Amino acid sequence: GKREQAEEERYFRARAAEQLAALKKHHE
Amino acid sequence: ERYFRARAAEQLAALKKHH
Amino acid sequence: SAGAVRDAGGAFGKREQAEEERYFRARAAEQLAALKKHHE
Amino acid sequence: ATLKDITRRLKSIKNIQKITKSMKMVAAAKYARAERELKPASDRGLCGAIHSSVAKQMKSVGDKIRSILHRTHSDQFLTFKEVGRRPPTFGDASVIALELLNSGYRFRSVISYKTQEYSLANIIYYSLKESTTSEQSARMTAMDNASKNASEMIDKLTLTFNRTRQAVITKELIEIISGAAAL
Amino acid sequence: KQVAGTMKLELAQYREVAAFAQFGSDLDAATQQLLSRGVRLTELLKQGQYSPMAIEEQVAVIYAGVRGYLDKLEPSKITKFENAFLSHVISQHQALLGKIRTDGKISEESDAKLKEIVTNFLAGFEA
Amino acid sequence: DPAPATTFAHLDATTVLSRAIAELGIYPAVDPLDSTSRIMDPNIVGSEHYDVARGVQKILQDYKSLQDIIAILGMDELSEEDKLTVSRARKIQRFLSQPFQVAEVFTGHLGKLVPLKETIKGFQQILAGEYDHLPEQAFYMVGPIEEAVAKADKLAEEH
Amino acid sequence: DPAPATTFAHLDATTVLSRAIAELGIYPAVDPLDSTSRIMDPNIVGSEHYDVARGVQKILQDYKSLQDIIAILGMDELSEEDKLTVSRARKIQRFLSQPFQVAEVFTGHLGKLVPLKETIKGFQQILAGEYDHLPEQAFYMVGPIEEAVAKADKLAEEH
Amino acid sequence: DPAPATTFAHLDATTVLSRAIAELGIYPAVDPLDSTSRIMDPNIVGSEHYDVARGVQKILQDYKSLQDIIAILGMDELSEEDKLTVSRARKIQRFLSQPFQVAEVFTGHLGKLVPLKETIKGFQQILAGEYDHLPEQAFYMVGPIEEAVAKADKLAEEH
Repeated sequence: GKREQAEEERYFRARAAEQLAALKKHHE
Repeated sequence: ERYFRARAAEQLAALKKHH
Repeated sequence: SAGAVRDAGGAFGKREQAEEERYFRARAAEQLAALKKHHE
Repeated sequence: ATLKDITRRLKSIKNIQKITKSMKMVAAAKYARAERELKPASDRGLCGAIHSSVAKQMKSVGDKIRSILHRTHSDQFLTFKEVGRRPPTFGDASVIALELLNSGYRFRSVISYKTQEYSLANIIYYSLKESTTSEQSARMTAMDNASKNASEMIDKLTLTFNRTRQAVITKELIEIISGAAAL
Repeated sequence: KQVAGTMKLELAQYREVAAFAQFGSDLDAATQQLLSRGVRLTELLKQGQYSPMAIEEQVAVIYAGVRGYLDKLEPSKITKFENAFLSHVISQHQALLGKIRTDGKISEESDAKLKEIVTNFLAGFEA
Repeated sequence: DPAPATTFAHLDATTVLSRAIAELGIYPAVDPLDSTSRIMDPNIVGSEHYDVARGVQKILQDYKSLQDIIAILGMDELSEEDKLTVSRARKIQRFLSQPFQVAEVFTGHLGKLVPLKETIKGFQQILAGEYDHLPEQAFYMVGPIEEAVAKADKLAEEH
Repeated sequence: DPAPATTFAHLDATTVLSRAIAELGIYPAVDPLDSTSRIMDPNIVGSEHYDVARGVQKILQDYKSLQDIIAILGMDELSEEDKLTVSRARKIQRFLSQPFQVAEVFTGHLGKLVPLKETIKGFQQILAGEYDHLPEQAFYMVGPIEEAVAKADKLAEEH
Repeated sequence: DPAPATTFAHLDATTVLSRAIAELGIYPAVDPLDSTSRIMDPNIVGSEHYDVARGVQKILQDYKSLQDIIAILGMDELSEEDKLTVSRARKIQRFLSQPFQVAEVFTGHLGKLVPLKETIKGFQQILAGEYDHLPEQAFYMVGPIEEAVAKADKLAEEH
């Protein structure tokens, strides 16, 4: 399924953004 | 088409009152 | 057709079989406790 | 995969697709009932990330909430179950109040959401009603996505089915032609 | 045609709301009627082997189901109702069955006559 | 397949064995919704024999439809009515199994031989709802319905 | 499949007939979405034909999308911009219907032969919104756009 | 197919290049649950090599087993501990990718040449959970594990 990859990639793009937020605030 | 039955009836009544 | 999910033998089929097994294991324990009560 | 494996797999998802379509309209029916009762004023899953969103603010009612926090922090909070089937009426909502004082001791839209006796009975009734309309709207879209995601897998498997269907017809025929020529 | 035309439509409506009825507690009264007629008309389609009915006898058992005499009755008693109802109409109402075969249609008087037999038989069914 | 498919026309009674049933542990692994016979008729073998046999095939067929619903939801989300249907269905599946005298070394238990009327009455009590309190494990690999009740006494004392 | 696939190479158009359209009383039962043609190109049929055709194809695709929301959510959730396009689409798909000269012996309606120029001008005026005041019944089974106005008057002049 | 199927026996080490892996952007598109080797043995490569080798293939297999569940239901329906296994597998998939020397001409990125000991160390840290806080795209197209951590800091500077 293509929408399997759509939902999974969406989820981990959001969580990747959260991880980059924690990473940048920790970097400061 | 409940909604468009009401709308169509209101338009027919509008034309009747116009004429 | 009816019961086509378990016939396939995939993730949903095996997880469904495991779900039934868990539920009826718990209910089997509760029913054995009921037999303890009626016996005693 | 062989033609039979594609058939069994195709029949499997077609059922799940039709079953998820049923849960969309049942969620949509209870959604309508929930929104009417919310204008004046859980246990069952399959409703997006609502139960996790509740746990998001607590670290920083509903037996499903207990399951998440039981392994981590069990001794902190003081138990309720069977929540989701019917919206919480004032008669059933009063049982929550009885197990607090007399004891030993949010919906926005269809595709988005955010997390003394008589006064306390009002605030608990407000929170659960908002939670009821939130999960029905989420389960509606969750099962709607499940059916649409299932529809896409059926379409691609139907193409793979027809490719393998033709290949079997051609291969079996070549064996018969190979056999006849050798006579 | 007069009874099967309406029957075909109702069974078509029921089949769409088939998987929805299996798991669905909160349902309005409008769609509830479709589930009632649906399952009860399906019980009439059941038939014992080596027991072929006549055309005038078939219209009678469908007339009961399609006009809504079975709705209040339980689904399990539909098979029981058919056997009892069919034996009643064949024995004591040959004049009615004969008029449907001759005319080939439910006339103005035959419709009212058939309405009378089902209503009275339905009243005081179980024993 | 051509070979087995052609043979069906030559037979009166058939016993179709399924691997899916065998892999669970149900022996003999006889498919109840496939194995049929010409003598299965209320006029031939009596109405009591026919009605019970069809009743077993009815619940087992509906049990397949519920398994598709359980795969997405689970057992807990089902209604009170559907939970009981699955419970009776799983017990009937295991009561169809039986240990043989020829196959003692395979199973370990002694072989059995259930009479005719014991079989008709045995499954009738399960469908009626007279063994809801008992566990399904007691009906697995036993002779008549009496041994299922007798095995439940052993399982109670051991637990 | 080879048989149709080999035939598809030679086809310049398709005409899909759906029972879903026939059940809604819309004859001819031509599905406006699934029916297509190769010559639908601004270079071949002109810029005016292409845009009016693509306009009817767009509003019908949006109508079928918005109609799915009505069942699950409701009419109140749809905005005025959405309901405006829905009302125009219902008139459009009814104006696609046409009485034939062949079916004069059947029923009792006079057949119509609508020219190409009148068909383009007819649907173009509906998309602009020149006949929003008129009801949906006037567009059902008529030839040119003039008969839609004449029927609306004759219908409205009674009750 | 007969031609590739026969050659497998004549090879010591196999490298199965998948299209699905290539289309995702993972290059070189070597399938980690298909490629095999005969020298892959604790006696030859060492016990630490063999243990880390199976660990990558284990979590990749567990990640592949839950695809049907993620497709229909979603990531939210999965268990809390299963989310961790899916997260690392995707980071492992992307860390298996590598810039090539000859690919420089069209790719643009400089080619990498990772030593053996640094490779085993890199994947072992990801399996142990020493880089669960870092994003996935940091692992995509890098040499050793050290350059993956440095690449995450570069992405951290989008504010």
